Amino acid sequence: MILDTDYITEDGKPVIRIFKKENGEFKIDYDRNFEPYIYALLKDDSAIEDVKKITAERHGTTVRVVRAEKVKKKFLGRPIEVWKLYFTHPQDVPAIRDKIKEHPAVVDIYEYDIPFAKRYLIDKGLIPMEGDEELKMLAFDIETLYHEGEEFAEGPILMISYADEEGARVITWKNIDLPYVDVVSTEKEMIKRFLKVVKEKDPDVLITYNGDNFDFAYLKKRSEKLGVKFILGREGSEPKIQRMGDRFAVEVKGRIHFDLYPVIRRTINLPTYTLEAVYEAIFGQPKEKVYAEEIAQAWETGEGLERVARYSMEDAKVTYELGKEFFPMEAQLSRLVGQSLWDVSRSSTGNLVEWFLLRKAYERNELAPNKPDERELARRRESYAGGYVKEPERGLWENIVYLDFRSLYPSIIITHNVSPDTLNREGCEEYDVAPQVGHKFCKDFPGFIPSLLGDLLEERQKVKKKMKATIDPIEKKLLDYRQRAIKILANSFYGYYGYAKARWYCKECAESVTAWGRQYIETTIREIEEKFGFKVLYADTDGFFATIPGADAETVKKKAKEFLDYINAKLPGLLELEYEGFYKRGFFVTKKKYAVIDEEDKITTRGLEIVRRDWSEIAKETQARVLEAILKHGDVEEAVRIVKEVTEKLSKYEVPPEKLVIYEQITRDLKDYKATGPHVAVAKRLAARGIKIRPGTVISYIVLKGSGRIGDRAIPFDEFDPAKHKYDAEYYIENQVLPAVERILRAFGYRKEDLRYQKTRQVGLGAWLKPKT
Repeated sequence: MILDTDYITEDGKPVIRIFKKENGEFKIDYDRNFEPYIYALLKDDSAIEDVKKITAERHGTTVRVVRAEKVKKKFLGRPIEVWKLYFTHPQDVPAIRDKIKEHPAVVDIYEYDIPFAKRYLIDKGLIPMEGDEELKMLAFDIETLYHEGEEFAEGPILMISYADEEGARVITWKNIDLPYVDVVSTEKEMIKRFLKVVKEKDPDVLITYNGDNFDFAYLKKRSEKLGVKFILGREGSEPKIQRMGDRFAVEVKGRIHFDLYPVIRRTINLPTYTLEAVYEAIFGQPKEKVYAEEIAQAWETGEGLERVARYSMEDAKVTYELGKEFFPMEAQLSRLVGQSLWDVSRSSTGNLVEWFLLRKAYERNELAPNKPDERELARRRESYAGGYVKEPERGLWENIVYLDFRSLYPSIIITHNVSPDTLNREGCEEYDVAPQVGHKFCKDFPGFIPSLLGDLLEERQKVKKKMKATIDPIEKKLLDYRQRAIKILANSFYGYYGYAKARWYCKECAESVTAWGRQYIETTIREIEEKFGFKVLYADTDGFFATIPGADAETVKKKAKEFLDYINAKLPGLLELEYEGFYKRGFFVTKKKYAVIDEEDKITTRGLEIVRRDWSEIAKETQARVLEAILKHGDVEEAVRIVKEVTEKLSKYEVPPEKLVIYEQITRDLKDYKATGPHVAVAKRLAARGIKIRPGTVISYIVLKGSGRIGDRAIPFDEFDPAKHKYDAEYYIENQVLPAVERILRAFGYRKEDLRYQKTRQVGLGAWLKPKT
């Protein structure tokens, strides 16, 4: 299968490179005959003779149009005739571009900024990674000594750990005796060793968590100092530190640097993307806890090195796991969009759609619109949105069903043939009118995107069909991923329409789709209420929760499914409402905030869980415990009593201190946080330890009863000595526990003052509450 493509330049001529792995064998194919080009729409063909002579300079070398060829294409649903202008090197384009475009007979140019190595995949009709070649992967992580106040990588790498199917290990130059640890003499031999292992294992994939903006840059700066040639690429080249947004991204020629960060930060979303938090959100299991202080302690004390070496092998093992978890999925997106996994991996969904349309545009001979110039980019102001939102019936309800539309937006885009090339077409004989903004979309001819989406959804339904009939759980999961990639892509079109950098950008389309969305959801809610006696408890954009007051659970389910048949028979085209599931109870705080429980006693919440970077078990637990009382036991009063007891136990120091440990990923040097807060004290505590914690790291501390502002005295959990150190109950009550439960109970008529008894050392200072939460 094709892994990736690039090109090198020999004597000013581009040579495309195709990295492959066929029959478990690596190989690099070359192509010296691919010519870069652009299209030019002229007012009159006679101007081509002028165009064919346009010239530009490039490092003293004269750049010229190598050849012209008039071709017929489709653009904006109307046939168009433009000239395909060829050149020698992709980099000549930018230099000759502006001049050609400046010619009076040139209406304008197109497809003049599509990267050569991608243009190649699209044009040559190649698809990265088809088949199921077993790819060998490898993850790694490093541990470093922070030297606050100095240039990047001023301190040394103490450990380099990695993991794969053959287990995990740790290479280090510190004094350690563990079966999985390799002790070398120096940071230098450590790194070289690490480089010998990789080249040894010859993995096709290198897995890391945020390796794009740290690990590779660190390994590079250290190897630069220690005079080590940081070679990892099958090519023999060092990693390439290409920059993207305000970030960077590393690429290893011949292999695939799969950085889990961009990917995971794309799939799910939750507060703090610490590898710790992330890991658990994906496996519903705890990862071995972090001890940034103990690690830094091991560096200076030398005591605890065994435990620390164990933490690194853990980090690598976990990382390889997250990688063996997300790579399959990403592989499918890559195959679907038609670009490298390296690219698809670090791409916004808006750009994912873009490369898909470009590939389709080629296959269907559709000219691609250009990207918006700088001023146009200004003109494309968002601020517009608006899905149907119904203020919830607060309180506790039972026998609830969740019903939602099947791919609401795509379905709308398809059935109403919504796209730029169908918008307000002159002399249109058949058209649908957008509910709001009243744009007219022609139906005399299927639109470019609508047609594409339509095929996509049909391909999804088809793969699902084979998935369910496939008995082998192996190919089943494969088809499963294929089916999910399509979902992810199709769900990205609505967005793409209003995406500023979009070639096929179209505000009218986005607005109309949103407008149709509201109408359908509104139409469906009227029916279920007037014709079926349902009570819609909550609704948002493409789905709603409903019940039948006083009705049996079987009745509600049976009635809801009878409603589906009824309604789907009235909805136009692809618009369809589905039974998402059943819930015994659920309650709605307010729009976007709710909790429900299925017949498996599983609680799904929304807009209720944790918020910031500083959480604790005591908070996690108490909230969970509150949701259980209300939804499992169905007793709002047991929940309030639970908060009050936890409050009591905290004021009587009867709460175990390890449930009070606060974990926080620092975003700056502790030494430099606001004067108020525990950070400064912790910093000074660690500094006495001679420790310096690198921002981004996860700190573990406890707030104690001090002699100043509450929450201002805190120490790392390490130094917590029960006999000499007592925690600030007021801080855990007001800053942690209560804010993690105050909104939920407020929804049930309970004011803050009701969650803590009258005489409970109350300090009447709800100032400790999490700021602007």
